[PDB]
Order: sequence, then C-alpha cells, then structure tokens
Amino acid sequence: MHDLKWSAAEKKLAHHVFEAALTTELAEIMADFKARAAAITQPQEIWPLQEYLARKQREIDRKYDYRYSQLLFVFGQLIREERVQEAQLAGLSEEKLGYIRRSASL
Amino acid sequence: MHDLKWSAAEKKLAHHVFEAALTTELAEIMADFKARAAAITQPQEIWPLQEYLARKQREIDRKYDYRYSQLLFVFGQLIREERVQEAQLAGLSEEKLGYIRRSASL
Repeated sequence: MHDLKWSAAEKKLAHHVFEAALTTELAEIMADFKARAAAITQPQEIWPLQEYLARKQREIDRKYDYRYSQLLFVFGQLIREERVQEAQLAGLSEEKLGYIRRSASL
Repeated sequence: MHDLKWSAAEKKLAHHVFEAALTTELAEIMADFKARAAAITQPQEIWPLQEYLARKQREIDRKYDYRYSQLLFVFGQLIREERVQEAQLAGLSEEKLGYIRRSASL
C-alpha cells in the first residue's frame, strides 16, 4: 500500500518483469506437477497431489499480487527469492526502487 | 434405506464385490488422470484437470456408499452400469436380490 503515481512507461516495464518471473515459476510448477502425476501408482496418492496444487495456487495468488499499490512489495520479494534482478527495474523511479529494496529486506 | 438384517457371510460377500468394482473404476480414473496430466502444455490447463478430479471424487463418493442400508441400491446401480454382475451376489438373500434388481431398474 504504496500510493504513488505510475507512468505508462513504468507500467509497461513492470508488466514485462512481472510476466517473466511468473512465467518461469509456473513452468517450474507445471513440470513438478507432471512429475508427481507420473509417479503415482495408487489412487489414494492423488490426495497429496491435490494438497500440493492448493498450496501452490495460494502461494502464487499471494505472491503475484498485480495491484500497483502492492507491486513494489511484490518485486522486492521476488528479488529476495532471486527470481527478479534489480537491474530489470532500473527504469522505475528512484523512489520506487527504494521501496523495492526495502521490501527485499523482509 | 433398506433396513434388513445382514449375516456375516453376506457382509463378507458384499465386501468382495464392492471392492472389486471400486478397484476397477479407480484404476480407470487414475489412468485417465495421468493421461490428462501428461498431455498438459500450459499452466492454465491444470484448472480443467482440477474440475475433472472434483467431479470424479463426488461421483465416487455418492455411488460407492458403503452403508448397509444403501448397499442394495449401490449394487443395483453398479449392475445397471455393467460393473457388477448379479451372479456375483447370488449368496445374498432372495429378498436382497429382489431389491438389487429393482434398483437396477433406475
């Protein structure tokens, strides 16, 4: 809940970085899911798979919050996870980058 | 909601037939699930897979109702689906078999 003004260039650059990170992570999840599915030998084993999928959807939902008021926190958190690099967001304002860096400290 | 008395031999035979049918159907579902999972190419496609799994769990839950008051209906319904044959339940009472046959008519 950072109420700053975003330029068109800022929303464009943010969209590119958000998408790149989300795409990479979802690819990872899809590969893991498929692996787990293939490894199933007994019907009851579908249960733990559903537990995984639920946890992953919730995780993604919370982490990839595409609301501008939240994007500085999101980016910081992705930088902390090493899914985004600060260089990718250099076009954003210095104010924004400061907030992102602080968010990468939580 | 058929309130009849069941002998030990009757519950034993019923258990054998119930298990045989459930085992076959769950094997089918597991194979289909695995096929669908393997065929997924995009993350969003996990959604329709979850819709399938939910429908299948509900279906099984309702159909394989292991309560003695309901087993004559269950068996009749499985006979109608061709997952059980009446010969498998010949050891049950004639009264029970009559109820099963009527249930196979719905």
